[PDB]
Amino acid sequence: MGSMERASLIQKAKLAEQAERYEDMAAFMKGAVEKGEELSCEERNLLSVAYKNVVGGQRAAWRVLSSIEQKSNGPEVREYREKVETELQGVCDTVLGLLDSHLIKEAGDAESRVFYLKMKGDYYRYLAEVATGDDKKRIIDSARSAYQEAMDISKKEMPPTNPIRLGLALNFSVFHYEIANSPEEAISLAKTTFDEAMADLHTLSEDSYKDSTLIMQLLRDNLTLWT
Amino acid sequence: MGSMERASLIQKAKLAEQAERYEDMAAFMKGAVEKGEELSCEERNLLSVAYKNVVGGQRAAWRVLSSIEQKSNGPEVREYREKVETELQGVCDTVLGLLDSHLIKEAGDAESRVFYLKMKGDYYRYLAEVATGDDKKRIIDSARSAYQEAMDISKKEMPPTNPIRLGLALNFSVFHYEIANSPEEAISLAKTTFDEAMADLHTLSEDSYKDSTLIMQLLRDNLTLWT
Amino acid sequence: AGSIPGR
Amino acid sequence: AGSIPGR
Ligand SMILES: *Cc1ccc(S(=O)(=O)N(C)C2CCCCC2)cc1
Ligand SMILES: *Cc1ccc(S(=O)(=O)N(C)C2CCCCC2)cc1
Ligand SMILES: [Ca+2]
Ligand SMILES: [Ca+2]
Ligand SMILES: [Cl-]
Ligand SMILES: [Cl-]
Repeated sequence: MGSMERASLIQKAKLAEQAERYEDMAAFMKGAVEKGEELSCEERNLLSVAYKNVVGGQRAAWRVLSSIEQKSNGPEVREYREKVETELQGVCDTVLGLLDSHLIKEAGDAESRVFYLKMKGDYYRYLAEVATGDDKKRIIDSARSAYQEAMDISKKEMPPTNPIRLGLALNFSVFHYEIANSPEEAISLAKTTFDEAMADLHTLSEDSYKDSTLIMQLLRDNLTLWT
Repeated sequence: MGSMERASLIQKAKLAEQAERYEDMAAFMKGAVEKGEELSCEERNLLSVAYKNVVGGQRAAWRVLSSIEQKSNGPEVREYREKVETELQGVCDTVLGLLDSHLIKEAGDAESRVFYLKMKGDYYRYLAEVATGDDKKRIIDSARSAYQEAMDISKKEMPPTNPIRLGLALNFSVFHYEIANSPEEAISLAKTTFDEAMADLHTLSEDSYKDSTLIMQLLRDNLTLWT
Repeated sequence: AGSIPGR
Repeated sequence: AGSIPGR
């Protein structure tokens, strides 16, 4: 997207979101990142929404194909599952490449740095969901390490109701439950996060209260499923 | 898809449908058509489902972008609408190319020939929805001509309850209403089609009755909207 | 106005 | 188990 203006790529990403053209949206936002400037809060959300929708569709398809493959156990189901898996891995590698070149290293404020480290944990987590080889353990540790650095910053620099801090804790708790086989750690993290946010709600405006309580309900929904 | 077996392409198209990967499904079915053999009834449905979903998503996005463009009347909205429009036209041209090389000319039974001519009318109709240039009238006439040939065959060779005959009449009625600015012709065609099917329902099994009455309800739904 | 669906 | 949605 080298010939298109940064502002035009951002505008087109917003149009692509409206049109539910998430592959286009991700391509526009990749082009915007590659301009080399840091991203504002809104632009970070556009980048995250685009890739989360692209990889979300790939993960759903991979799960359908993996289920058919497991029930069947010709080569066609495995071949097609492998094709989808390779495409999914390619998108995760693309996102991780953008974070490494050079979003994370230029992110100095807590809000941006936590945001990008949470993304890094998420995309390693999606790689871990399909991993089966010699590097599976290292993929899981890469997710854990990114989430943990984000957690350490968020606990020092953000209030317990901050929506990024809450969403990071939610996704790290899912990592513990679904990837790391640590359901007790998942439950403890979700409970402590919820309780500390509850005790801080009194400080918030009506609008911030709505933002924080929405994510708290997601933590509670998982705790209801897990306990 | 030249190196993949015909039967493997068909199997993968079915898997892609299950996974809601319609672009893949269309690519597999294009490969199957290009093997050069005629398509069975099931295979014709796979081809039609794949492309109808691909172009259906493109049309929905084109409509969103066209609405934003009309309300705005920089270059970005027009540029992006044009990009989506060109992709849509390319898919329609691909389908029309498959019908012309060589599905229609090898289709001798009424069921296959009507099916493909209805597809030809549909994809010209989708081209007409976005057309604005010197060929718009010719695009509309191409849709009309394909639908009309399909109609002539269907009235001679199929019973009035046949689901392909009913779906052809439904889509030709939509052509009349939405493309040709002939709402009275649309209403007359939908009403006559519905009434003639009603009078033939007594000949059908329970399963055929369910198939025919489903499409009759679609005709009635349009008549309710139009009258 | 509705046209035919695929399935 | 649900992770965060985009919007
Ligand atoms: C990981 C994460 C958490 C929270 C946000 S957000 O900016 O507060 N936002 C988009 C919310 C996301 C969940 C649903 C409501 C809004 C962004 C990213
Ligand atoms: C154009 C057309 C009409 C009907 C058929 S079908 O084979 O009878 N079938 C898939 C129906 C399509 C509408 C919803 C119920 C089934 C195929 C193509
Ligand atoms: Ca510039
Ligand atoms: Ca062969
Ligand atoms: Cl910085
Ligand atoms: Cl033939």
